[PDB]
Amino acid sequence: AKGSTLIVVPFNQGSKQDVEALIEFIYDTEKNGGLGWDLDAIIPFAAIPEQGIELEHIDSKSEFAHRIMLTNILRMMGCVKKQKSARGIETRPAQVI
Amino acid sequence: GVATSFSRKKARTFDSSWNWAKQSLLSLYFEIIHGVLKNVDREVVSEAINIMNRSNDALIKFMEYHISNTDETKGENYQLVKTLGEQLIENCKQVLDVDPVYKDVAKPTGPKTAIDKNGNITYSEEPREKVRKLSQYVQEMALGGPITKESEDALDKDSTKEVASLPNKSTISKTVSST
Amino acid sequence: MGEPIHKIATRGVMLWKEFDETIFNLPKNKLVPTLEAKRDYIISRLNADFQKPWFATVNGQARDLATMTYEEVAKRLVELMFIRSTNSWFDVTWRTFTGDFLRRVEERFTKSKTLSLIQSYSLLDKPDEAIEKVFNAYPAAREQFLNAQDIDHFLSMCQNPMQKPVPFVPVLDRRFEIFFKKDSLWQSEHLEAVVDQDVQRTCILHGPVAAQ
Amino acid sequence: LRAAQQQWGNDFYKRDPRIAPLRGALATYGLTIDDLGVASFHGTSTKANDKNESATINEMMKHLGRSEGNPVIGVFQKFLTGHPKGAAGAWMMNGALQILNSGIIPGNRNADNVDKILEQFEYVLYPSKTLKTDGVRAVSITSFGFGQKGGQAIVVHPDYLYGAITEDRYNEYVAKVSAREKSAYKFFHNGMIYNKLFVSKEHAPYTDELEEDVYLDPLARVSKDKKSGSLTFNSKNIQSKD
Amino acid sequence: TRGANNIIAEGIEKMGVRTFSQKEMAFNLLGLLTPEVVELCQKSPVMADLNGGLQFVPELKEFTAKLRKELVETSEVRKAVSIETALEHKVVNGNSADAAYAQVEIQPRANIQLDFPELKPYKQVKQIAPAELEGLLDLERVIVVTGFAEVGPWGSARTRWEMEAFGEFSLEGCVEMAWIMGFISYHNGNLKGRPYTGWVDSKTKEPVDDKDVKAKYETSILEHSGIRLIEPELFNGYNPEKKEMIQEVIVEEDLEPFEASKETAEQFKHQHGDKVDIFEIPETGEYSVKLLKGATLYIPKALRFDRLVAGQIPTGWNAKTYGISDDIISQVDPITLFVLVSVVEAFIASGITDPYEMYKYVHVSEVGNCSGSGMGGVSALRGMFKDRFKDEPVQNDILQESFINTMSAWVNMLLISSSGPIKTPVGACATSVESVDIGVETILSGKARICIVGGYDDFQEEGSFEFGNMKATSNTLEEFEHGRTPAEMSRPATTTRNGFMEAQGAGIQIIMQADLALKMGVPIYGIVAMAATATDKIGRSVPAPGKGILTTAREHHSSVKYASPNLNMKYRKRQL
Repeated sequence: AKGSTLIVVPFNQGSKQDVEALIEFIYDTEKNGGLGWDLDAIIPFAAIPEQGIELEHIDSKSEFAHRIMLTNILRMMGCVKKQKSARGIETRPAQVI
Repeated sequence: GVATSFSRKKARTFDSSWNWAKQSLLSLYFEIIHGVLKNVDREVVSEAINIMNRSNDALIKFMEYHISNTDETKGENYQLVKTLGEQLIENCKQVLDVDPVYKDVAKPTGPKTAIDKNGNITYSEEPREKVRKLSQYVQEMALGGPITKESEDALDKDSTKEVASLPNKSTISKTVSST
Repeated sequence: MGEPIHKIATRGVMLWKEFDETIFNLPKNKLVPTLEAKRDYIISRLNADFQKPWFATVNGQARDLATMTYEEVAKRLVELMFIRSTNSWFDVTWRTFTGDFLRRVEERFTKSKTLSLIQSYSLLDKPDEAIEKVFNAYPAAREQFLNAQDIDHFLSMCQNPMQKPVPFVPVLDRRFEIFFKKDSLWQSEHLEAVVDQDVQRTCILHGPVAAQ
Repeated sequence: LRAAQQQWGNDFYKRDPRIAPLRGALATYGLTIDDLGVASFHGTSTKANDKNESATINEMMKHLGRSEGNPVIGVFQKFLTGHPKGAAGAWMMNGALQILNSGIIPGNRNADNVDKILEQFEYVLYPSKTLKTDGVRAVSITSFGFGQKGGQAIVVHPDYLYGAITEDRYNEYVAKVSAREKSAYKFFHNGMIYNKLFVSKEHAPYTDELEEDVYLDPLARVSKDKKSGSLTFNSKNIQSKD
Repeated sequence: TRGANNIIAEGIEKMGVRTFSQKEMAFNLLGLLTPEVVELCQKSPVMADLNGGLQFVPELKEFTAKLRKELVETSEVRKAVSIETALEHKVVNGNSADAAYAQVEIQPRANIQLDFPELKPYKQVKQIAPAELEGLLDLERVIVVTGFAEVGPWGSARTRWEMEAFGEFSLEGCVEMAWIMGFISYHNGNLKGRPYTGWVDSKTKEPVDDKDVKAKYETSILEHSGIRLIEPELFNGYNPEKKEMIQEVIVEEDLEPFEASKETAEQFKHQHGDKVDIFEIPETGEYSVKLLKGATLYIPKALRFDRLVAGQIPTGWNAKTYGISDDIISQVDPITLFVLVSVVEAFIASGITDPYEMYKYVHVSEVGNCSGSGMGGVSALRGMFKDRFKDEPVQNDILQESFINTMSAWVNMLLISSSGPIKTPVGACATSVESVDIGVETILSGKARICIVGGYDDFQEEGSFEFGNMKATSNTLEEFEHGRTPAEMSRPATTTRNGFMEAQGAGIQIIMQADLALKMGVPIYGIVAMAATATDKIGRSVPAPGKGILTTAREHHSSVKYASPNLNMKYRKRQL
């Protein structure tokens, strides 16, 4: 619709450096090479499928999947809180679905 | 798995809706003339919603010119595109400064598993008999079921009439939370 | 094989005799240039006098396979290989030839994989109805000349040795003599299956002295 | 008669400052500026070219009073082929002819996001997908080479020609074309499978004895030679009364 | 939510639970971004249950396992019982009862059309032009396009158009590309005992059916067509990763002497003066050549060049496939072969198989060639500037092959044999549109009645490099940094466009007077209504594109209160 923009980026949610770089990108000013945005909502639906992996079979894939689906979701929230705090934003909270 | 993918340079921006509005209209205009989209299709109402959510003065002149220069005597499909188009132009003027709206008019489907004589398992999304609209979907969601018990539109008949109704904000007499 | 034969001097045999003197006695490197030179004369003689006419003839007018439509080709197969008098195909292999050709018409003019309209060549025992059916499903094949690939297929089917030799000459090339001369004896006993039922097209073996 | 038809039919505007060469060209066949539906753009994917060419077409249409809300549909065929330089406009012309004869208008499938600057040009639309229209009456081809070479050609749907001839002449033509088409398909498929579409001519249609006699008679025409079946100049049809 | 366990969704619903489509579930989640839920979330955390009452089905895993078992078991039984009842029937009633039920499939073969223009019935076509048009036009001054062709990165005009309009090949388009690229060849004779008529793999000589061509070659076809990484084998081993230059050094230490003929020796001597020493070896009569201290010497070195992608004619394309003989191929610049093929394919698209047929209707002085090039035979130019310098074997007559007018010359000397005009424009990227302006004016002047028009250009190393230094072309290393694949590096009118993509090939149209086209009964693909060129203005940038061509729309508007009676076709017909 009118006023709508879509930005597509490559992104491994499994990587800490990509999580920090992406939120830094969104929040950096256009001069510094960012979008100079300020998120109103985050919807972290990234997942990798795990079929047939019971307790005895938990290994590398599972520990990795767990990093995408919990640890880096907390890091992504953390980064948004650090960027908002840095620019002194106390009245525009980002809804996390 | 922890190998970086993100770089600022690979970011692809999409913001040229002013252009895409005019191509969306033209595609609709011709899909109706070539009788790919009929007056009974929900795909016509979905495209109207998407054209109205990109309404500006450029797009209105575009639609005016195309519809006003349609020769309706060239067949039924030309009369149809003219009738709809005239409506769609009126909707687009009433919403020129309104905010664009997420509004789905897709037919709510439900699951159907069939096993034939030979025993081939076929899954299909069939239409739900009671729910043919998202308003009805919310009613059905609000009523729940026995298990959860603890102790007028013109869709699928005349898409031009349903288009006419799009910019009208339906006032709610009594809310679905009371039911 | 170049063996003398006594035949009744019909128009067909007199042609055969003439071609033995002028065309079939030439060396192989001068055969092809001579067939190009005399092409029109050869065709006019075949269509008038001989038992095996020039296949590519539409309503009396000499063509080539390459200047015939797929409709023209199927109707000319039926005209030459199917006997109106007995309402039957003079030979089953001739029907199988004509069916193989109509399946190739379907292949060439169909856009997607489909079911053949000629399911069994038993359907060809009313050939006019079967031709209408194929050329109504694929009406382009009424107006398009043969693909060059389908000419080569048609000539390949004419050389098939598990079928009765075709009752026509489809092309003028090095193999003209084999096309002209093979399977030349039966026509005298089956005049119904010859262009006008005309005995004068046919070879009839007979002795000069026993003729008295 | 021809000069009368040139003065009134073809060249009625060559000395009329009130008619644009572009307007006249269409008006010849009773088409208006609004009937120029597609513009094959040079569209090289450079910053300078793509704004310049949009600006130019836009200013042309604005001056000739093209109806508001009737943009020309941009076609940018070089998203698929790239820029072959010399050959650029020939490819565009081939696609313009394919557009007129199909009504299909190809989209720039690499038009991810149309530059915001181009929004200002109201008389140009930049589709990203293929439109099957009900018919394109005319196409503009524009080029912009190195060394200030600008060019434009208009191509008009061929069915506006047959309005200018009688039914008898048309029907005679349609018959001749149907025959010619059939022979062409024959020639084409034969040439394809035997790798002989290209056949170099060993000899000119005249012998070196007739070369000067043919050059000097403007009514000399080749005939199908009886012996060879090849088209040649016969010495009888050179400076002949008939 | 339903996209595996879709098949039990209906079984779960039968318990009075709700399963959602993705569209319903997105609708539910977008409800959590509405203003009311947002202001709710800002007060205390919000927990939305969008579960559809599934939390009330007791022991859900076993319940869903039961549903899956009683569906798979039911299907599997019915399959096994159907297979045994089919086998029983076949045993008891034999294979002849199952012979009259079987049916024959027709697999399509590629029927490549020449896509002539459809001619309507005279009543339909008389309804689009104004009624006054009859007898108003002079058809000797109406230029029609009667045939066209190209050689380009997507093959012919037929294939290019399939890929441009539909983004994918039909069976006819796929076979045509497979023939062009030399993946398949026709065969008519004995093929491993059996006689065969049809396509064969060009390498294995195994039969290929038309239906099987897409599954077998479409990947290879799409990978080796259009805009793609430069293929060194197509460009005399040119690799833009390794671009060979030579640096000039002064020798410090005297080189090991080397053998050389006598002529090569006094050539070395003539160049270097005292800085070389040549001494006959009395035995054999060769000469020991010793470069001394201070002698100039050239050492090769490679540069990594940043343009790696081009629009190249499909890998496989060979002029032999179209019938051009080896003697012509060895004689001429590669560009000329694109022209020769485009000219015959343009003549076939016009329905003119024998070009001499034109001489049944027009004099030999009435067939023009108005086609041109930006740079002409740039491979011959490499030959005479670089390969001659490096004392490599080069044909003596390479110069004639370089000239832009040489492509037209070969067309006349191999196909047309006209004595008509010859007007070879050079217009860089506007050469084809200038060729149509020249061809139109040539015909309207009376000097010709048929003109071949069009343009052609080759892609070679030196032009690639020089377009890169002008910064005209896209830097391929930048495009890779932006995640762009080759296919998506030409993006006109886009916000991120950053230079053009070099390509090679030809394109030809046959234009002629409408009055001759009707007489000859050739197809008519369009009317050339106008063709015009324009320079721009004072300036110091030769690459700068300008608004000169705006002049085609020049028009006085000082006094426009009343319509000019000229524009009215009734008036003009009344005067005629």
